[PDB]
Amino acid sequence: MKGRQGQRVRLYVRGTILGYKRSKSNQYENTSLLQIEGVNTKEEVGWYAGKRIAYVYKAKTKSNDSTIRCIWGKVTRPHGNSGVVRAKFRSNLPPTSMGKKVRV
Amino acid sequence: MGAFRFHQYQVVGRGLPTPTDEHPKIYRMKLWATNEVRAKSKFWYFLRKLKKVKKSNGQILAINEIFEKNPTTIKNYGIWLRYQSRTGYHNMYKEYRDTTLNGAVEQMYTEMASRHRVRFPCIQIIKTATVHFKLCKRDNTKQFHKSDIKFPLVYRKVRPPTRKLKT
Amino acid sequence: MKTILASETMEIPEGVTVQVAAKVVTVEGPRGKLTRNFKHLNLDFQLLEGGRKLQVDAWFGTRRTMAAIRTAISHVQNLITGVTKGYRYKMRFVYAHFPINASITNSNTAIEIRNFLGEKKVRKVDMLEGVTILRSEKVKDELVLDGNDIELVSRSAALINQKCHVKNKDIRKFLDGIYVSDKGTITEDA
Amino acid sequence: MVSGSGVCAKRVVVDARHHMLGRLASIVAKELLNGQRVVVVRCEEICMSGGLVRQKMKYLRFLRKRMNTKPSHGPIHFRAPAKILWRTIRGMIPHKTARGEAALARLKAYEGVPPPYDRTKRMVIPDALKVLRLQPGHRYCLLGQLSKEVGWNYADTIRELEEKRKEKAKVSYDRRKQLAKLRVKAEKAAEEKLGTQLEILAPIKY
Amino acid sequence: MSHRKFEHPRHGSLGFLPRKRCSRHRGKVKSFPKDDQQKPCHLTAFLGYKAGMTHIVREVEKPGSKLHKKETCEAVTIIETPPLVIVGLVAYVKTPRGLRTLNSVWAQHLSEDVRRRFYKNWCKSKKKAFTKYALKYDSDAGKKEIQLQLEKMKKYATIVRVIAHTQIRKMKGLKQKKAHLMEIQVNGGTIADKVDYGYKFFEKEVPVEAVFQKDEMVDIIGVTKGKGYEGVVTRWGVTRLPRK
Amino acid sequence: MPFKRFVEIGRVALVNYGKDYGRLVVIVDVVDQNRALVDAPDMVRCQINFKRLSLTDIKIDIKRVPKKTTLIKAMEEADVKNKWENSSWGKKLIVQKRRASLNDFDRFKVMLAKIKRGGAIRQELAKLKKTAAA
RNA sequence: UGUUGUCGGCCGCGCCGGCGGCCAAAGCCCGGGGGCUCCGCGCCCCCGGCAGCCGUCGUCGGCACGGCCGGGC
RNA sequence: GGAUGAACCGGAAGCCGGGUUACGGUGCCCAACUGCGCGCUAACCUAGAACCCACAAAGGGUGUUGGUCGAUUAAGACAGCAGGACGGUGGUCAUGGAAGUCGAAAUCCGCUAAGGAGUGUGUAACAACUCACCUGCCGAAUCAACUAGCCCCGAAAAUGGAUGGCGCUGAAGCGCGCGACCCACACCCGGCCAUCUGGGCGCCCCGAUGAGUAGGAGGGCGCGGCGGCCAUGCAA
RNA sequence: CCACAGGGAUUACUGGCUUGUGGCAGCCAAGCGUUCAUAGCGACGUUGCUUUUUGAUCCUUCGAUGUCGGCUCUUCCUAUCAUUGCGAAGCAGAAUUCACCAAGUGUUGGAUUGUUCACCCACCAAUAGGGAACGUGAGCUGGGUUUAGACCGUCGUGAGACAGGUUAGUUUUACCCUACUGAUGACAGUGUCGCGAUAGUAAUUCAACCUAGUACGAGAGGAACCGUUGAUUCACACAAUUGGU
RNA sequence: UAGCAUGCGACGCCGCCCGCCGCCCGCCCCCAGAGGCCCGUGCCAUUGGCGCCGGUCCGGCCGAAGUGCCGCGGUCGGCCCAACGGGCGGUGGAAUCCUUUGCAGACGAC
Repeated sequence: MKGRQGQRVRLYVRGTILGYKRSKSNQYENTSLLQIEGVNTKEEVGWYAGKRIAYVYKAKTKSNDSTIRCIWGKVTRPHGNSGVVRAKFRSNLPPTSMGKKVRV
Repeated sequence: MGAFRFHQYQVVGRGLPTPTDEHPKIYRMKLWATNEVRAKSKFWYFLRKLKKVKKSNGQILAINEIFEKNPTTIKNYGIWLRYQSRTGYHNMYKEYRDTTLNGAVEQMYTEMASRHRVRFPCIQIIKTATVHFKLCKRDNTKQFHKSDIKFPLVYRKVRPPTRKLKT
Repeated sequence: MKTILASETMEIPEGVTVQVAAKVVTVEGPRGKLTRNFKHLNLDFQLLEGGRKLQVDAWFGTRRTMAAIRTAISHVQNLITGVTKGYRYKMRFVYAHFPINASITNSNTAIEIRNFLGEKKVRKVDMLEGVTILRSEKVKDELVLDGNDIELVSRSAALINQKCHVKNKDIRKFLDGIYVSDKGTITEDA
Repeated sequence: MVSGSGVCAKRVVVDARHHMLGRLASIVAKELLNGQRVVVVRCEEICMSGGLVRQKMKYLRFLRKRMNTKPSHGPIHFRAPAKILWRTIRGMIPHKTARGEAALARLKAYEGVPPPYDRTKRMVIPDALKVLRLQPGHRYCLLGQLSKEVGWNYADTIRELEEKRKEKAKVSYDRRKQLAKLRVKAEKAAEEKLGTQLEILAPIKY
Repeated sequence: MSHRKFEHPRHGSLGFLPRKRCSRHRGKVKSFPKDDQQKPCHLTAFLGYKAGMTHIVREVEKPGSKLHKKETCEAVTIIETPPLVIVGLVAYVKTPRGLRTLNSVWAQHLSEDVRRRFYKNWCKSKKKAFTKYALKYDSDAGKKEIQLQLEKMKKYATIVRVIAHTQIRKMKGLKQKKAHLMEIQVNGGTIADKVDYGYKFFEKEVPVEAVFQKDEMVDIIGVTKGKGYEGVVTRWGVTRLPRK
Repeated sequence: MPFKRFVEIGRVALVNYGKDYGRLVVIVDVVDQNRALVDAPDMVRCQINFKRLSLTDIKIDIKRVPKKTTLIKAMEEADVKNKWENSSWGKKLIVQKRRASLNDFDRFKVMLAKIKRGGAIRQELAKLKKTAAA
């Protein structure tokens, strides 16, 4: 049909953001450090390089900023390789938007 | 079978009623459904349709299903049928090729929907009738399958089968 | 939707060879060559031993597919007949007061009609394929158009007749032209 | 399932040959929004499903609309297949916002090949056409069959398509003749290949 | 209706619009006659300057109507058309972005003509020895560079065009001394022969007599007289409005 | 594609998904032109309407009609077809599976070492090219 | 003053397993009879012993993770 | 949520935080499925609960699918092609004239294996050819009729094209089932503000409900001069 | 003769809704057309579409939407009057009659009347209809309507009144924004020559000759295609000539 | 007819430039009906003996621009800063105005 070869692709999947570092004086850009709870398999991190993490910016749920901004980054590289990974965000995030569950 | 299609529910019952020498007398009318949730409802359509009762002047004794009846295996079901389209309900006598009682409903719901146009509110059918393979009368898919059982023709359309990849 | 389908096979006659490549078929016999493309749904077109059998087959069928297969078989029969036996349409000039003078320009392969209905401007249209026109004048009556390819011969025949149409008054009134007198044809010795 | 065309950190070349125009545009708009810099190549060879007359009327209602009503300045209509694809992208992206306009400006559509992007173009995960006009399934129309009925840029584009295809066919034919030679001396030196203790556990993982 | 009523063709054309300043003072052709005749002896255009108008008597020709055979007046524009220097051969490529020039081969002699070409054209009015135009290479080092350019050009099949200019000091009535630069396409037979003839035509001047025959049908291209700014009646041909 | 659909035996088919979580199957009983019963020797039988389950090239040697014992016998006769199956056409998954098993120490040293040698082979291969070349 | 590990509470998650409900049963092997098709294959149905394992209700049993908030022995 | 939208849907809101959901939605714009099993449509139908807002009728349609019933079939059909039809008697009426063939009786049989007082073409009228029935060639289904779906048709308007847009077509339409997901301030959960339940020592604590114009009822902030108390001021 | 407070809580009035009325269409087809439902004509009945007449409503404005008609100037629709290509005929030619596709270009000049509308006259290929706030007053015009003066008729005791007629009876503003027409005009390594994504549209129609006093036709009359000439209308341009200044 | 502000080409190219490099300071962050250093000290990192890749001299093919790649013979090298830049430094090779006018023109422009 689809000719399943395929690959797999599944949404799962939650993770948490450890903390986002926005630094300058003027040489560095920005870092975000990410922890998926268990997930991607050593094979499925490795085969890949290239996770998109899309997190909805959903009311969470006092009155939140409910906006039509869903943000999706890309995972650069493991640093943590059997767990934790480095990530970057391209728009830049919401407020202190550290914490909130990360998903694909 | 996996995520239903319509297991027929054998409801034996009553009609439990009054201090007069009367009482209602016995029925099944054997109805195809998904478990009790359809039954309860199924009875009020049977009770409105045939006898007129109430809701309360139907009482239900027990329910028995049917458990893989057919063993996977086969018949091309004759169905006597009602479809609601551009007015009320019109009769149809459909005899179609299928697997089973699970499949017959869907092939009817899809053919009453496409073929007959039917949209939601609709209730089901009147009956479903096994028949023998040589007997199956009218028309296209089933006639070919009847011929396949004959055989020669299990072994015809392998003749596309084995003719996608190549020999 | 569905329904279902099967193979049809045609014997090739001894005076005809066939060769198939891609979905183009070439049919060749002593009246000449004919090359046509049979692209269609789920449907393959092949020569099962050249000099034996042309096969058309498909693994999928419906009322539309069966119509296309029926057109395809008529086209191949038509090709087989054209390469051994030829096609002819035979066509007659009619003029009811003004002599119409029709002839062939072999260079720029075309048939040109002068003094059509008193028209100063010559009417011409080509000849498609290696179709041949003979004008066997006599009074200046009979035109015979012969070829292997029916499609291209017929377009050429239809075109000569088409060349004469006038639509401006009176379907009844003006019969000046060249009209198809055949359909077309047998083959032959003599 | 995994989308096998999609992310690369930088690439981005897309083959449009007998791909479905709105399906290809949808992934391209998503890659552009992600911050990719997208080059669609072979825009003349891209396909749209549907019967020619009904595709021809849609564009034609724009062509009568090209004329009037008049300041000048736009509403505007592009005759040619890359620019038809660019018109498709400038509806796919939210086309009133700086994030969308900045995504639009990261797209290029090129007709034939530009002068050489000889890193291969890649197919989009089943974007491609054959079936999506289904066998039959009525007509399809190529953008280079649409734009012959709408005009140049097309016409030059299909003449440059022709030359770029003819020369790269010739250059392919001989590079393949040397590649086959290299393959045959490579396979014999894997048939041979010296020995193992560790080494043949890897080809027991093909 | 609505209105009204008594309805008119609309004054002054829309294919002749924008009614606006032309970008440069000297006309520019966007397309040419087709290659259907002799090689690039056929330069596809020539230039002159309009002197005025005069008038002619001719022995005519036609025969269908009443007045015939015989003497007639017909009206004439005189142009001074001095011989014009085809300076260089410009090599245009077909690309799917339009034509692109590749390189240009130059004669040994434009030399007041390029100083005039640097007068609006470029700017500042030519007094003590300036603007500058580059000098030729060492001769046959530069001719082999040029003939290596000819090789690429005459293998890849360039749509041949000519840079030419009017050597204006051959006119008198513009008392002016300045050259006017133009792009003229060269049209003819086969493309290699067309490059060869264009080469043999830049290494010496061309007169009117080598591009147009007497009687020949010529399209003439110019820029109209300027008025300045106007209202609608004398700019689009609309009515005056009447009451006293 | 509308494809292969049918009604015959011998033709192995491979999965375009379901529950199970497996799976490869061959069609035992044939039961119009949509519905068919697919089974396997060491796999569960199912009757599906299965457009979108596609059949592979390699075909196994049986005739029409199979109950369970008969099917088993056929499988025994064949086998070999499963190997083609481990490899190739549909089929593939045992060579792939050999892939997935590998992000693991012992497994990682077997890999550097395939690599290390692979290099020695590149170097020999390269020397050969140099002698061939000029 | 900022951060990170955690113990306790709350909620989410996926996966595995058992028993009873449909007197359990698809089942298969063994054994007996009937029918259709009467061109024979093949199809069907029923009954006893028996590997076997099924889709669904209910219920219980086992694990591993995350988020948020706080600091009974 | 519905493109926008006083009154449609979800929902009734203190503030915040997190979790899960409702309505509705999951090709891109836009988070989240280019989801599964099946079937219909190719018109760009068509992306639509409701709306002045989203039109489409009477009537028609061998488009296509599907259901059914009757009759006809290898005691050979339906169609096509080909082939057989003497005589009573140029059928009785009527009328210039029917005489097979204006109109109207009447439709039998000898002689026969088949062979109707005839199906359409004729000349003023007279002039021939085919055909009922029967047969061959061919070989398999045919015909009649009800019912239903979608589509098609009916279908013309004013500055410029859209179902919100790109715009799809074995779907990104439609219907019948189904799986997983998304998504509010809702609901839960955590911490906290009023009133009230009250409780306990001028103060602390437990739990519930708690948008708001007109507006009632009540606590408080600020202005300016006065008095008693109580200070501040060479930097007010 | 007016004045004041207000109201779009309520009219005239433009707009919006409706669409009975109006315009146009489909269906059915009694019937008429010598015979013939469907060359044409076509009732009753019936379903619609438009929104451009009229009516209805009272949503919008009464701290103000300038009136009718006209003119000029831009643009559009199609239910097409002509022109192109068509089909039918009760199409012999031939004038035509009805209808199909089709909005590119055309669709005029005058006499009465303020008129719109309409009547009339010669023209013409034909002198189509319908929208754009009844397009068009920060353009014009100002004849009607619709102030204050006055007459007549009718009504009223009278002031005064009439969808009754008549003579006279005013047209403000220096453009901030926006719109377009037209001229300027930075960034970028420079001027110039260019390309051409794309944006505007240019040619319309007639008469006559060749053919031919032919075809077709009892006759009377009376065609076509190209091939030729010229001119109506529109566009661009120049100014030797002729004409103005 | 208009049209480099489609964010283009070419031609012609110049009171100090710029061609080629030492040393330092900011921005993004493979090809592909499976594949992609011999002896050593040393926790490291540094740091030393000694076939396959990376700039190079010299040239060709898509290239017709922008733009790239791939080879006969050797040299600096291995088993941070590409696309941009911003300098401390070495070695080495024009136009507006003006004045008078117009084919041009309200000014500006031409």
